[PDB]
Amino acid sequence: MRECISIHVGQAGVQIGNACWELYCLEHGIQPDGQMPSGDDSFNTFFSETGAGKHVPRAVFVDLEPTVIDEVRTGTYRQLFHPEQLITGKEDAANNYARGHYTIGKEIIDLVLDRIRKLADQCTGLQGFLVFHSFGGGTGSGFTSLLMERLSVDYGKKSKLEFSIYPAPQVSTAVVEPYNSILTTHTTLEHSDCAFMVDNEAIYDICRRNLDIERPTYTNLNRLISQIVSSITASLRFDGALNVDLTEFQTNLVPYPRIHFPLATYAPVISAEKAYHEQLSVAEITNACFEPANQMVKCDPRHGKYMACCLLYRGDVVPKDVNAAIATIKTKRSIQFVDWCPTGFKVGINYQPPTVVPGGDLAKVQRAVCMLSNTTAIAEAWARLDHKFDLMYAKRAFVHWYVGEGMEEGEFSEAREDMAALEKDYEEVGV
Amino acid sequence: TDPEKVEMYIKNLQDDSTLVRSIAAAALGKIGDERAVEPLIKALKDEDSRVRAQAAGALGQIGDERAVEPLIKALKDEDPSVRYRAAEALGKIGDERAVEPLIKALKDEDTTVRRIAATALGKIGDERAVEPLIKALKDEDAAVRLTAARALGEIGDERAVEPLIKALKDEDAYVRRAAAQALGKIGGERVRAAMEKLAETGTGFARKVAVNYLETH
Amino acid sequence: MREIVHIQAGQCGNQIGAKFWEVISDEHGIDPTGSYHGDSDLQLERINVYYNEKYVPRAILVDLEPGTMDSVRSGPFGQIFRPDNFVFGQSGAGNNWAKGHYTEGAELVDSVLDVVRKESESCDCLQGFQLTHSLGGGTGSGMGTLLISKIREEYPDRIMNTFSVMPSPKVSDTVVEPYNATLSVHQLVENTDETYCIDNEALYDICFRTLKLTTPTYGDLNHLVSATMSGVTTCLRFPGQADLRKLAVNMVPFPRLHFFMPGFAPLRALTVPELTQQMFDSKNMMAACDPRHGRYLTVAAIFRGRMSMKEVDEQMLNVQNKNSSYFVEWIPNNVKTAVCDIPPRGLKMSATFIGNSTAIQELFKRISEQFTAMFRRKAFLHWYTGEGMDEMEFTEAESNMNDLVSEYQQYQDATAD
Ligand SMILES: Nc1nc2c(ncn2[C@@H]2O[C@H](COP(=O)(O)OP(=O)(O)OP(=O)(O)O)[C@@H](O)[C@H]2O)c(=O)[nH]1
Ligand SMILES: Nc1nc2c(ncn2[C@@H]2O[C@H](COP(=O)(O)OP(=O)(O)OP(=O)(O)O)[C@@H](O)[C@H]2O)c(=O)[nH]1
Ligand SMILES: [Mg+2]
Ligand SMILES: [Mg+2]
Repeated sequence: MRECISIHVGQAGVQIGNACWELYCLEHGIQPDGQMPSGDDSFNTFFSETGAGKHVPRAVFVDLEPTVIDEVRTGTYRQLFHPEQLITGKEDAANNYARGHYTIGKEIIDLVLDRIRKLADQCTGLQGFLVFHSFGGGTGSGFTSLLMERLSVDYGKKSKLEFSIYPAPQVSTAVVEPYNSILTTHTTLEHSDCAFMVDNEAIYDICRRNLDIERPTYTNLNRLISQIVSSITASLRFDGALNVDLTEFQTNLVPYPRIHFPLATYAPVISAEKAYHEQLSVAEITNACFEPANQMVKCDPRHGKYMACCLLYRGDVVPKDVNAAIATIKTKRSIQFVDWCPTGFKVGINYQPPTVVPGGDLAKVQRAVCMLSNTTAIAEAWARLDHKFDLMYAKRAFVHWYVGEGMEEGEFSEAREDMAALEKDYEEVGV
Repeated sequence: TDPEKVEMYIKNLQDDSTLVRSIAAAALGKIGDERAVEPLIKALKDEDSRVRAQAAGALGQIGDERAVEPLIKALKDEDPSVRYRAAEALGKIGDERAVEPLIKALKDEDTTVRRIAATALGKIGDERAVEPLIKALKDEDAAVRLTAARALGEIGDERAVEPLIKALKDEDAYVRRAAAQALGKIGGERVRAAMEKLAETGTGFARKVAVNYLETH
Repeated sequence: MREIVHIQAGQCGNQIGAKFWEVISDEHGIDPTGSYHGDSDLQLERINVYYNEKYVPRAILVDLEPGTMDSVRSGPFGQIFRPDNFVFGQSGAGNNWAKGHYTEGAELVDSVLDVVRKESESCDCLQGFQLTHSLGGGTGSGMGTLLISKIREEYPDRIMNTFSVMPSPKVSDTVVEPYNATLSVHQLVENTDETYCIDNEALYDICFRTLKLTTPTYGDLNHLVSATMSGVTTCLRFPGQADLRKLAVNMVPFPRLHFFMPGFAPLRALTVPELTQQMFDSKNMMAACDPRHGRYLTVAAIFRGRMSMKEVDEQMLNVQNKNSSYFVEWIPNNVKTAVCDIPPRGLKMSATFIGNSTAIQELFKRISEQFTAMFRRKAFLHWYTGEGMDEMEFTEAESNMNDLVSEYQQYQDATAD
């Protein structure tokens, strides 16, 4: 079987996993204890099965501090995960990459790997890893890169896809988050196969505009992220003739080294509070994928060039409707492809429509789409982060915190230089 | 096309940058000059699998028979993405030498390799593929069963008639539709007789199919 | 990151340290016998930060003066402190830094480290240390900076924070104070993570100019200190999104530039705009520096009470756009705001300000001038050099303090361009 192991690093990663696994359970008819009473066995790629019929997530949760995973251990999903899958330290990385990578990270790396080995040993054909984390946290940034490096050694010839939280300029968020972001991107670059960025400002804007939550919480955003994650993992968890499995998906979306940062766009995002909602057609949900308001990362794709574009539909969607919707977009939109590329659109269809989370903010829809675009427009998100890094780095502010935690200052310069090269790559592919 | 770019891209296949190499392999596929065939054949042996996969895809796009044995070798690759691109290319080239190695690919651990190998066999249209694609109609993945039913309709051998009739009673709504479509593609008195017997005994979709077929023949 | 070990040295240290415990023990619902007699479950949530379980302070009370032991135990909350945690000498330093740092202080320090060791062992996860002392005397100054270094030696990976009271002629007429203040600043520049600069000149000025207390006592000054200390440690003591190290990472861009200008507002209830306006006001600062004479590198703001978060976020953004020039452009998102639902006793709503402003060089400049005048003449030099210390130590303390002032100027002048 084509099994996947999920790794949830730090607060963002762990809390996104709670939302993901709550959704996967509901989507496959699994109770929070792992019991399943209600005909497809494809979900077995994500859940191991006990002899009694308890389905356990093929997931690991790592944090350098206990508070966040302690809520998983005492929460509604306490019986769902095995206690060995939930790993916690004592002292966190204090929003310092060098603590998560060197100093504190080195004290937890070998246990995490052995716990992943116990999961891998229960796989008939481990296909890949899905890694969840923030750019801005010291664990999210530092520990993820250390682990990505070690997974390349232990597995190497196995896919490693990321779901990353791109930092928003919010008053709670650390000052050094632009540093942590550039440092983790540098060290994970040659170790990841794909990275799906989720800009918190974008999700916050969607929650405010579409769900009308003036002050969205992490639960509001994570429930929305987990919908996008579900769309990307749906063909791995469901049978269907119209699926696009992992190697057709990755080979076509992210065919090149380095430039593997697709822009994700999701539609529809409807409020549960709406007294009436006209069901949206394939045309409408596809059209919304070309609207910058529905983007996971804030950038202008109309001003960039595409290398690949994948449409992952779910629900009541017919192949001909998708072709008709694509045709309208070709005549109406500015969908310029790079002049050395296939110019196509990879299309996937899953039969199960989105699942509604009880108490959630999203309304029940018949169809949904997550478009993934390998666009040069993602470099706009890189430039914003790189500018924020540059302002501080010029005066070498906060850098002593890092060098005091097993890091050399040159690692920062080396990191920024690799970002410069990444930004030039997107520019060169655009010409 | 531009001859100055071709020779630039061919030189870029030996560049130290894995990104420069893979884009160069991809670009030669788009241009499609016969001069890029031997350089791309050497790029199938590259250390980097993203370069190997891009070298495979490009060879399928140019479609020169020289690349048939190099691509057959690439079907044995550690990486499923190289295997996928090699299987796809072989279908585009459409050389019979590729049939038995593609029949082997119908039993691959990777479901995208299986799916693509079946459509490649249907593209070549060789008879040696009929009994293995008939066995591929009993695959765990409905997408592999979809490609196999579709490939059988493309070949048009009547050994596929009765297995396609059972495939109308498939769990997946789209495998059922692809089986009915394949039957129409095959045509002939062998399917008109199968429809006569189905329109009298069969139930559900399978009966609907049969009844409709008779309305026209 | 949970438990904090508190240390109080000398007269100033023990008096300001005792008002801190009196204030937060009332906030946490603890009576002078250490029994919890409160109402909110939120009061006992983060209790394990400053208390050990009846609740006892994780406090070490030090002085070379044995008289201080009775003064604190005879105070309002004097019966809560651990009897074993009182480390007292046989004779006070007589405002001699060398006596606290090398002679009489270095004799008692090992006994102090025994107590710190014992309290750090009954710690699930030690965050760090917090010292209350004066830079003007001999004990809190000399012994206190010796203790800082001795703890840095044993616990190098723990946060070291201080509430250091800066000497002022307006408050103490003792001549040698600039020596003690300059010699301590030299130690604090190297061995602390965060130093909250409580300037006796600003304390006097607030009592004089705003409170209209023309002839204030130490009890009046300490009321301002207790309220500031209570507000700066609010997020550590009550549940919020936190810890010593995370705060230090956000507030300290340069290792040496770790001296903060604290503030408190108010000094009928306020509105959030009126609170934000007052907590950034020069007159409300606990260090005698004009904020308009520098740029803010980083800012931490703590609002206490029942108020709109939309209002505080709005008011902290305008305070910045209407005054962009006074904030460093090369540190994006440098102003951090925090809200706590529990207000301090007597106040319906309050605001505590922590500023890392380049204008704090004015504080050091004032001490340097005072030092220079004395040291050139080599006035009272033999009291120090006799106790075993060198004249070079005075020369190094002087160089260091002028370099710190030059460093503050370079970042004040540094532009993003
Ligand atoms: N969407 C989302 N973002 C989150 C969540 N929690 C934190 N973040 C973001 O992640 C960044 C903070 O990093 P964290 O994940 O909390 O840090 P960490 O991995 O625990 O690292 P340390 O606490 O330093 O050890 C900020 O940009 C937050 O806005 C969450 O549940 N969801
Ligand atoms: N605000 C404030 N300042 C104080 C207090 N007590 C003393 N000071 C100031 O601190 C300096 C004197 O230091 P002390 O605390 O008395 O000295 P010490 O640390 O006990 O050292 P020795 O007396 O030499 O043993 C002067 O600047 C005083 O004005 C107090 O309760 N509050
Ligand atoms: Mg954390
Ligand atoms: Mg005294």
